Amino acid sequence: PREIEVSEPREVGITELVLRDAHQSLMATRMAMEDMVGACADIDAAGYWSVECWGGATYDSCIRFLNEDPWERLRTFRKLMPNSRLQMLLRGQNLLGYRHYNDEVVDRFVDKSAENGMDVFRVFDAMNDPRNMAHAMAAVKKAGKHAQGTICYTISPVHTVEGYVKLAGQLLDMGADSIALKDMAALLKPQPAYDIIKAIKDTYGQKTQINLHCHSTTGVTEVSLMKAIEAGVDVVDTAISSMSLGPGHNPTESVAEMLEGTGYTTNLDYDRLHKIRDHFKAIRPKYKKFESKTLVDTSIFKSQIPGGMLSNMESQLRAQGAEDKMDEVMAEVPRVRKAAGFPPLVTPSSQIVGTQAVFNVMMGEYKRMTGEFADIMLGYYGASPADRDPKVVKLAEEQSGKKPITQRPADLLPPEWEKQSKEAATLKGFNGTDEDVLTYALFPQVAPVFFEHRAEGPHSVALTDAQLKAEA
Amino acid sequence: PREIEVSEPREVGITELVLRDAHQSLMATRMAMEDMVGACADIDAAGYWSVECWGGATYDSCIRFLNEDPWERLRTFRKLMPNSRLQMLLRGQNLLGYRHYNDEVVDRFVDKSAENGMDVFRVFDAMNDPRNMAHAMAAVKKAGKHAQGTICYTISPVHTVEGYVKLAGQLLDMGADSIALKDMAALLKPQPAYDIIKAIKDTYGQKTQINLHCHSTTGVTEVSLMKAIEAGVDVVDTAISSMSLGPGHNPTESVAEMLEGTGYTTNLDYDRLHKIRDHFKAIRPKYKKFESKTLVDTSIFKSQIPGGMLSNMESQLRAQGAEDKMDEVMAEVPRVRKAAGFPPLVTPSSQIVGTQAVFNVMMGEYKRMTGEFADIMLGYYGASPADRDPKVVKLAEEQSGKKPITQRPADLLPPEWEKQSKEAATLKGFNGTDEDVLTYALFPQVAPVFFEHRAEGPHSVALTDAQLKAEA
Ligand SMILES: O=C([O-])CC(=O)C(=O)O
Ligand SMILES: O=C([O-])CC(=O)C(=O)O
Ligand SMILES: [Co+2]
Ligand SMILES: [Co+2]
Repeated sequence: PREIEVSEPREVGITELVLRDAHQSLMATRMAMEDMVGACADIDAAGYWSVECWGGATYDSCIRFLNEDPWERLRTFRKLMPNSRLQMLLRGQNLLGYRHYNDEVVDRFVDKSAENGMDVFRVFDAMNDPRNMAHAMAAVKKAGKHAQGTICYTISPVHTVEGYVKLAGQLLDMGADSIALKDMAALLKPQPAYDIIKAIKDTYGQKTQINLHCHSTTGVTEVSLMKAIEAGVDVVDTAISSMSLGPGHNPTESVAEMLEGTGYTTNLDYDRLHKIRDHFKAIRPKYKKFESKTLVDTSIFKSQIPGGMLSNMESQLRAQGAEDKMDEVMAEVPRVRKAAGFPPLVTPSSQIVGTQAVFNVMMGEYKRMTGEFADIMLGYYGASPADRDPKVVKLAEEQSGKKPITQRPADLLPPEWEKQSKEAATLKGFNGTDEDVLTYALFPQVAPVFFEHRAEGPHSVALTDAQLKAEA
Repeated sequence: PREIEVSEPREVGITELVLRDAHQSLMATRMAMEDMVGACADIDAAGYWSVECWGGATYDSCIRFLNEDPWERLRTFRKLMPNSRLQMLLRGQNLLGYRHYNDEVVDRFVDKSAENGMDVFRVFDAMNDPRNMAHAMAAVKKAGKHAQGTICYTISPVHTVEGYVKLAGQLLDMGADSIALKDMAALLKPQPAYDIIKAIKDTYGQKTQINLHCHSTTGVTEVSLMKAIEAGVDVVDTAISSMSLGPGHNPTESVAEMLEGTGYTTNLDYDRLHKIRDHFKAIRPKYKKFESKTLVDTSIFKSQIPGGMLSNMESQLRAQGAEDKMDEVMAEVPRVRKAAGFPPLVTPSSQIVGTQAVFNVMMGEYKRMTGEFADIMLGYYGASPADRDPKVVKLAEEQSGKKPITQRPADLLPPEWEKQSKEAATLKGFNGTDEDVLTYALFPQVAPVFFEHRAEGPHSVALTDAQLKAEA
């Protein structure tokens, strides 16, 4: 009489990702604001637990490609979806930028984000070092908003159910209002989803709120959602059907429909979901120039290498003739990752390990380390899940003259707001707001250009209706 | 302490659909034989329970568009995959044709199919009338092959778990070597999958072999596969990852990977699966002119109308100006189906009900019934799941002068082989084989043209490598 224990019948919450992660994963975050607003009213009345609509790569995209002010995008969504819990993805001490910042910047950014309407802050760190998440978290609590501590899921010799339960505890210990299990690479299998979700519930209590974010890259995560729901998961993330699958996510409608008769239910307005879906089915074709060309890829389960990392390393060897050695790089990546203490292979970690793998294949084993890689071995990105190869660490120290550190990298950073402020105020177009100063601090190289063109209004790099017909 | 009982740890069998249903669902059965053979050796060594590679719409496609002889395709697959159980889809008394045939034709077709290498015959009837399946089944047993009785899954007021358990019993009663639950529209939800699968096991025994065939049209069937496996399902059908999803099926690799740690396992050679996958990833782009443009559609759960039926009805109103009334037709379909005794909405049933719905919207309620629709109401397609509206039946009788029948439609059919033989032998190109006579009997209108051009060899209607680059 073999049996599985499942959570008591209950309503499961849904977080819609169409406005942020979905298009970031499917069309390089190129989705224009004018192609989104027409769906806000319906999304707002759909019945979602939260609506992910800011953060992640959208800040960069807004200013770099769309000549759009992120803060204006945030203000508009807040206005167009007044009844909803807006959600964002924030990479801890890196905020939405390229480097860790002094705490005062984190304070400023979070504060201005809450001030403009952000309700739920999913804070995460690419290395999974809770220290890098600690200040952002506190900042979110101070603004009286929902702080969601993030655990980046991954598979490696050092990652275990126990290790994740511990990390969860650390997150709760720093005031997490909830825990997000983030599986960007779709590495979370069904059984593991059930065990981890249950392990955390059994350990910290049923009251412990867990939100599961799984991409559908590998094709197995929708089954993992079911198992997570049986393990008692509180909220799962999805993407409206016309903007789903591939490197994207599981379909909202599908996740809602698959529960009928299980005892579990979602409570989303199906007719509203249908409008949201059609809205995007009409719009999506315009972005064909940015679609990925693969729907299902399970290779990562064996290679441990994500595609977005795979193609990139290829473009390096290809644009360097040694495109044949792609098999030697494939074998080198694991070794480099291990040397780095097995960090989750997500941006930036992924790029760093990828590029470094290429070097060891060509110029020889760590004969020359990038500055970024050296910074990882030396601790400037924080602590790794496992201890790093002391030998490779030493080399790094001998190739950069930098001294190893083991404490939160932000502890060494000096106040910078005043400096950033003065510098931003010298740029043509600057409007005086901290918002603008933050844009400059997060993107020194783009802020100037953006500030000068912003008055032109946001644009779109998607095909026009004209262009669509003119092709077909 | 809520709990679910799951089957004992065990190996689950997999049936690969890439060679038949996958391309029929994703690229209108246009897949050229030369684009397939290069994958046979690997598919043969993959470890699948069976390989669906013939039947369904491939016969028609081979002779109508590819100038290819189906029997030659069957002989080649048999040769290229000597170690595998080949499988086919056969629509009962209709064989792979357009009408029910006299038993002697069924005998001839099945016999020649086994003779040329077919091992597993999935026999099914669009109305789910076991009588229409009875003779084909027996014929398969006589050839000493595996007879798989099919239950076309659907949702309707008359379809219940009990109703399916009964149908299963009828299938076993006529010698079924196994039962196939076929969900062409991806209507099978997780709970129902578990209940039905278990209901049949609990009722006829664990020894009862059940094979589940779910399309991924609605996005919920991979979760249903898991539940079916927990309910004890023996074999599930999948499509190699590069030829999956959409109106197609769940990914083979994904289904294999999602089981890790559950106690269940598949035993497929992952490296072989990888070659099969790459083989088709390279080839698939050439068929872009035949792809569907939707990946996930849950609308059918509310409308009860499949897309392939939906678009067709639209092309009727569109090519007739009354494209506005598409909402009136949408409401009429349910009514017509009910009148017909709720048959599963799969070909031919779907087309018949669709077209008839259009008429009632225009010319008025059954003011004019098609001959096909009249035949359904009158019983010439067999028995319906539920009793048909006696009023609509009467009308049919008064608009066709045909008398209602309730017995197996084939009971009225006269011997025809001799007739078909003589007629086929008058065509230029005819080679004398029963195989050819069968081609003529199944496709009177095409056989002549095919026989005349066959010597040219099979062709492809897919883009060429040249054409691909010349576009991109
Ligand atoms: O999928 C995620 O949540 C991770 C993400 O977008 C990012 O790295 O910016
Ligand atoms: O999916 C199925 O098995 C049904 C099918 O192909 C057909 O109607 O020819
Ligand atoms: Co994501
Ligand atoms: Co099918």
